[PDB]
Amino acid sequence: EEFNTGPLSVLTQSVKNNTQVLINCRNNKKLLGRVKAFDRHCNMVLENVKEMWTEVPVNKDRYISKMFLRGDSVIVVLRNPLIAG
Amino acid sequence: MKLVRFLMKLSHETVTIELKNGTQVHGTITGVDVSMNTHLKAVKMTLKNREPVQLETLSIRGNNIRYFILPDSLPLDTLLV
Amino acid sequence: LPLNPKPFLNGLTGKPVMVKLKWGMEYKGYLVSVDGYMNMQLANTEEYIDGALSGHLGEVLIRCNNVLYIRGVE
Amino acid sequence: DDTALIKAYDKAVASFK
Amino acid sequence: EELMPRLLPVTPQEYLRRVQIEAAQCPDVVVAQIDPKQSVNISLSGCQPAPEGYSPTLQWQQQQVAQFSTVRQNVNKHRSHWMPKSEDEEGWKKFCLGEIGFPPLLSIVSRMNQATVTSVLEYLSNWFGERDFTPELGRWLYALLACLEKPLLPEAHSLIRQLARRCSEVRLLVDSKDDERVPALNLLICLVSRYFDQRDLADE
Amino acid sequence: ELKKFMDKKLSLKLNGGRHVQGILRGFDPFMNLVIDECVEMATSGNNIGMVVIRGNSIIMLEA
Amino acid sequence: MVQPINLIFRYLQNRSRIQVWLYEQVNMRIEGCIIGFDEYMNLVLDDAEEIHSKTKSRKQLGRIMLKGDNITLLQSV
Repeated sequence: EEFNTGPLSVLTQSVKNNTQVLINCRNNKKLLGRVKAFDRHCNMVLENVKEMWTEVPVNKDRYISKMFLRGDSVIVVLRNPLIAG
Repeated sequence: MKLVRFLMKLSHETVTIELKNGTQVHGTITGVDVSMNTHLKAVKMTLKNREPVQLETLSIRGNNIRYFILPDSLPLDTLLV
Repeated sequence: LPLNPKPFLNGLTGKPVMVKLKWGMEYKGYLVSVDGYMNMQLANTEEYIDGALSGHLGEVLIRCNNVLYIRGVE
Repeated sequence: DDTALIKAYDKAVASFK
Repeated sequence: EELMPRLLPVTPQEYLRRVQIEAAQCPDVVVAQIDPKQSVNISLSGCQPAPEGYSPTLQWQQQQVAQFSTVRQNVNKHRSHWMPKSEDEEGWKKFCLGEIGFPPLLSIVSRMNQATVTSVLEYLSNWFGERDFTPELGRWLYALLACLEKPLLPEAHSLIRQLARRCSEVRLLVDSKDDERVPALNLLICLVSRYFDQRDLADE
Repeated sequence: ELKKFMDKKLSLKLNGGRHVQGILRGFDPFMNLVIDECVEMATSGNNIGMVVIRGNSIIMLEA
Repeated sequence: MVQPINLIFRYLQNRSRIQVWLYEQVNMRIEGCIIGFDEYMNLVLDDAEEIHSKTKSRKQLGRIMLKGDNITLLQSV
């Protein structure tokens, strides 16, 4: 219904199409991964997450296979992010 | 929020938790409450500039949690039902 | 004729907005969609950090709670 | 055996078959 | 907990009902359609896959992962019975690798605290960016890895990943299996990728 | 209970290390207050009149 | 007894210019005239400005909707 439309469709697209999203986290870090499930609070079960950040001005990252993310930590979520190596 | 119902199914799984201060807390789940308060045992805490800390038990406020690193082997599809 | 919060929001959909966050970043985009919690969907999104354009994010969901204020843009 | 590590590493390299 | 908490109790109370009343008649979700350009986010690389025939077998990987565990249990013993300064990039490089330099005795690595281990991994990785992979470098890397206590700081995870990268890059300069580096490089990548959970970097 | 702070003076600590000195004039179930004749005790503090204070933010509140 | 909703309501009727102390921000306050609000304390604010601190600068916002969970304190101006 209105998971289907309404802002939470961004999330239900990744579930439907196994698409990665990029999440800006209150961390000051970014998470790139596939969504497994989510709730209205944007609590999240993620897979294959790449956590990425910069700091001393060097890019940093880490991999987390399986994550539960509290919706609390999420700031913005990009549908169809664009990343490069 | 349905998804905590998931965390509630995780007793005895050992997890690592990132706190909002950035601490990492490894431990085994005795229980998770409906507000995400998590009780751990056999705990190790890694801190930015302080040696690790071992604790027999610890319990952490749901709103101090940024995320749970789950065990790779965890089977998500059965837990999500 | 008081203009109340939900009407004014519903009033902004389909239009250019600047959404500003409790963390100081702001996002300019066309407000595609809104829900009852005031989660927002923007399209053609531009992020500003320090008021300096930082990225073109395309489509983007913003979690309600991070919002400081929303406003109409020309 | 204070060089258990150095030892540990050589064994590990050597096991490469 | 509460996405949008009620801050005001329900005259003003008369007004607030009018508002609550009106809002409930406002549509919950509203989608506008738009009648008819993306930036890049800088992602670090993966590992460079091994040149054909250089990729180790799983059983060897699992073996090392399994072996390494046991080796780590030993390291705790020594660290139970109780060097350059921590900030000295130049001393630490010199101390470990020399000109020789000190091997990693338990007597030493056991003494170092976790911030230092991490510091030294960084320094030895920087050297590595800029000099060749000897066997001396290899044991230190193994030793430091063995001394790192989990769970790891994210900063520590990033550092060991860069190191696995560097290893996978150096692994392409090789032109025979008999090259002394091959086993060591395969090991360090295998440890980082399997032991320390960075499975996106693993040789498969 | 807040019943008997009413018309009594106080000083308030607010989130973000913010302090406020004033006399309680009203309140509600959600912990919001009205404070009269309030001063923001900045670093270098201003008399800012009647104010509403949100129930959270209010970290410490003493007399 | 002055109940807070009364006061807030008073500002609306008069259309007083108010200054809002932000919860997560101490280096900025928001200034405006309030033309609507609700039980979440969300405020539709007319002719709003961002008043920054130590820089003595004001930015015209226009009409904005300000979320209630942002509010620490409300004062007139």
